[PDB]
Amino acid sequence: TIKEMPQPKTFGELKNLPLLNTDKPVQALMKIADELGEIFKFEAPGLVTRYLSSQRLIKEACDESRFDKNLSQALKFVRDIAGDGLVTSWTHEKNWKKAHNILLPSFSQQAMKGYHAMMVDIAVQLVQKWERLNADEHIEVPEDMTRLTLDTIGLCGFNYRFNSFYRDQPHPFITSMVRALDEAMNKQQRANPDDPAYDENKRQFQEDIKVMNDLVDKIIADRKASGEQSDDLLTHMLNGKDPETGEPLDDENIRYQIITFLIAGHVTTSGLLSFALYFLVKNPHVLQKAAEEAARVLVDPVPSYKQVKQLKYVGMVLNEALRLWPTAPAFSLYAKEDTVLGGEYPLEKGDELMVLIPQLHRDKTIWGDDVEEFRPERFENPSAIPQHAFKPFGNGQRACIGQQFALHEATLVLGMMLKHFDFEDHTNYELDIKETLTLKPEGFVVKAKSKKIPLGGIPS
Ligand code: HEM
Ligand SMILES: CC(C)(C(=O)c1cccnc1)c1cccnc1
Ligand code: NI
Ligand code: NI
Ligand code: NI
Ligand code: NI
Repeated sequence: TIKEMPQPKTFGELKNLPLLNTDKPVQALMKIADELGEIFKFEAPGLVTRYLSSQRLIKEACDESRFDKNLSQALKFVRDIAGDGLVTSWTHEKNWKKAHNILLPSFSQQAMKGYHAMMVDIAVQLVQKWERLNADEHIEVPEDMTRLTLDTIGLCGFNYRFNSFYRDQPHPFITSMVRALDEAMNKQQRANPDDPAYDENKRQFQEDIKVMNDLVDKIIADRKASGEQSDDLLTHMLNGKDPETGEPLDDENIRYQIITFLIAGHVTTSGLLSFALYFLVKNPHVLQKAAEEAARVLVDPVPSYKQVKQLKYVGMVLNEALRLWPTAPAFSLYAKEDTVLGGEYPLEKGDELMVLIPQLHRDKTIWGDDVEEFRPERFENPSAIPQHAFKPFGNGQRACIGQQFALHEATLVLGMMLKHFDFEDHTNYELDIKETLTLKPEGFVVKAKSKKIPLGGIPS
């Protein structure tokens, strides 16, 4: 049964473009979904896409034989930063599967066990940072989470210490990255991108890329004059070869993956931890139930790998935070061939789809009407959830390669946070979600009273 697909207001030649003229476009989209329903057509000068919001339509979109990963307009712009790295490369593109084969061992199970000791190294620094604050001082939550997450991927991934906790301004890499990513997001609303009104923007962009590449230069150089070295993500990135082709990555594609993992390896994880701590202070009974598990499981000066894997309610807290606000709010898909979606919406070949993940996670036919409420108990049994109902990490072979990395780090750190501190909503923070292609609550500050529980010595 063919259906006519709804479409919001069109402003003439600009079509639906002026609707996304906001600091918060994803949220503007979610409200559009609330009016228009399962699916709606969205076009602008350039191309057309279709935003899905129901589990009914998305589980069909997640069929890898009917649909493949599409680079949305945003990704096509991010591609100017990350090139043909794992994130911004097409599925059937040369360097994707090549690097997918080379780098997947770096996120294997015994790769994770290797990262743990270093993950704790940074986690301790976060705790001690807070242990050493004065009585009056506030904790800027997303700022410090970014320090932790960036330093973790920098150390675990490349054996490079950003030393973010030795700076009270963000690292030069961060500032250039945020500007470059904000530019990619801002260029979407740009009528004539090559209008000289944005020469000013293109000049700052070339500079931010200079700064970011200057750091990749440091990482590769430090590895040169080393002799340990040894076996991390950069090691595979430099020496590994694709089994199917017997080829290593270019001198060029390597630089793209480093930039890819320096950005992707922290940008969304920082948001998750921030959203988790936000919901916890806004829901104190949840906070204490998780604080108990933290105190119960973590019985040593430093958490072990097994102990992190036993923080089950904490993991649920993280998953529920990812439900309400997936810090990677969307991914795109294209029809491999002609097909029908849900037996109602006929798609041509190459037609583009957008998975609106926060609205998917609010599907009342899956979760009930208490969708906006923060109950970690939804995930107390994983199998209870329909397939393709919970998609904070993408789908299929294009799903997040660092999903376990993020979740292990986030659980470990949140576990130590709850073992060592109580938390006060010092400002009664009104949630203000900042969008930079990713979701993150800005202006969020808390206060921590230490439980005076000692730490220990860092492993290896
Ligand atoms: C809460 C944390 C994270 C979230 C919510 C998240 C989300 C996602 C999503 C939605 C995708 C799909 C992209 C698409 O389909 O267009 C993805 C892919 C990817 N992510 Fe993550 N991610 C997280 C953490 C990480 C970490 C820690 C790393 C690296 C250490 C990472 C690196 C990547 C890479 C390289 C891809 C593309 C891989 C491929 O297509 O072969 N992400 N992620
Ligand atoms: C791919 C995705 C979703 C993303 O939107 C992205 C990628 C690079 C820079 N900024 C955002 C992402 C972001 C962070 C971690 N993994 C994936
Ligand atoms: Ni029918
Ligand atoms: Ni104060
Ligand atoms: Ni340079
Ligand atoms: Ni190896």
